[PDB]
Amino acid sequence: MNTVPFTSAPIEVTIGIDQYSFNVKENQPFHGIKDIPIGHVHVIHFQHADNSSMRYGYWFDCRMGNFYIQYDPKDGLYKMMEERDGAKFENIVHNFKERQMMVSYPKIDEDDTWYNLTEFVQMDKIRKIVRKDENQFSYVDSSMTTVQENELSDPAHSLNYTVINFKSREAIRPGHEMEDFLDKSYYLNTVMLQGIFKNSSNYFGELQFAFLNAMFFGNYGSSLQWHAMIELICSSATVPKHMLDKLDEILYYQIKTLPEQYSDILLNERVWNICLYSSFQKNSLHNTEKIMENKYPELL
Amino acid sequence: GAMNSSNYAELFNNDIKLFVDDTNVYRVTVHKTFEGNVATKAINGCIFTLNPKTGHLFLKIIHTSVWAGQKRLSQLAKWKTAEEVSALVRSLPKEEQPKQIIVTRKAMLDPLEVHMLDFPNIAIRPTELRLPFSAAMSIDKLSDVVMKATEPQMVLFNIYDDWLDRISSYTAFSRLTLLLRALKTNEESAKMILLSDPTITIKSYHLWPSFTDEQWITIESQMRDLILTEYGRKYNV
Repeated sequence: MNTVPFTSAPIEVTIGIDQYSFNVKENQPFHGIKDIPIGHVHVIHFQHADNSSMRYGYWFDCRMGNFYIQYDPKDGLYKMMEERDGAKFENIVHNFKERQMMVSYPKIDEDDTWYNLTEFVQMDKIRKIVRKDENQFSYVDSSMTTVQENELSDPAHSLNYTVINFKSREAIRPGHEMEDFLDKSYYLNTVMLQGIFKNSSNYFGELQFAFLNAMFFGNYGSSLQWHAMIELICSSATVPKHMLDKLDEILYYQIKTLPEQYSDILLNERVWNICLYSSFQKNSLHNTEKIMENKYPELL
Repeated sequence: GAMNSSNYAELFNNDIKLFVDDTNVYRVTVHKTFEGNVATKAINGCIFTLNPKTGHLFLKIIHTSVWAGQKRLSQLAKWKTAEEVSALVRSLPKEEQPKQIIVTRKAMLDPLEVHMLDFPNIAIRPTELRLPFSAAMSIDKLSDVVMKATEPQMVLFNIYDDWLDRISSYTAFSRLTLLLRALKTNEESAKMILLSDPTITIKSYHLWPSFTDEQWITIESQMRDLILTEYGRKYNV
């Protein structure tokens, strides 16, 4: 179990750790989050009591170093940092626990939800989508735009998701125009899986990171990427059985975990009605279809 | 964006553009089988590709053999149209390639776009206009060349004959769509009006009679009266 200490909490802010979140009052003595489960990626995020705009946060993994949070009054936000002094860091962490000023990551032991949302998410891949390689953790916020969004401004702050475009030379072999646009199997399996992503797990991992950024920051271009990656699978006639079955699990926990009030902006009606009812893989998403119908029959 | 009554006159500027009408690409008769089931028999079709500015018509004939052994033919008809339009553009010298292609039916956008991926600077546009180009097979010479064809074949025409010697493009296109609007609503009447006078002939290199200017005015009025009448009849106004 690992710890992410906070130097202080000088402004009123709602803090999230993964799917959990806590209200912290201006200069309440909050000094960190303990018992964070080793072995997965994590995200720690913020929404100031005063600006319900700009949700922001940090993807990290505690195996890659000792991280703490510190409010910056110049830049106006909670910043994630690395302590390189191992001894100086266990010292901080042990004193705040002794004083019991830290919350416990509140994991029910029956609950695989976080593991189910991050199964294929790996910190190394995240740091390629969010290039900033003097930190081992990654910043994301509400307003960051993706590489594909920018093509249609500032690249240092871009989300370098893999560009998927159904009407591009990449997607469409010449002479197979009609075939390849109606049956994207060759874009999916040769171009994206074997070509770019190399395996299904990196693809799933990007799909999943996209979702989480959409859900936790309302990053609209991540939402677009999650939908595009779902759609490319569902619109392919030939998909390894192991991907179809894993996809149905992946989507099930994403749909399950989504705040009920948010379905309207985070769920693209066309994509889901095509995937679940019109696509080649209509019949291969039995759990995702059951949960979508019982929870959001309106969208359908 | 889409083409409509507001930006109508853009059709007649000096930016090369073509209309693609796909309505007659896939044509069938519907009949009964010996066992009483229904079946279709395909007949020859045509893509109607038209430069509204100059009258040039790229009549690509679609031979029934194209369909042999194919499923989902009405869907395939759209991809074939897009394929042939793409091949046409590719065959034209650069300075003749269009800057815009306007498809009369929105279902053509995705097939055409996909087939034009090599021509990113050619804009594919829909239209809100209700153009009568399905009546192109009501022009006898066009229906004749399509129905006799024994192979794929492109036949080139000027759909305005020699009108542009005496009128503008804008007015030529208005005449053409009025004629074809009338052929569509009541072909028998429309064709009666055009040939009632045996002394007015069609040149061998033309599609329409050689009306004088004054005779065209009477024709146009007779076509307008035909179209209005048919409307009251349709709706009982």
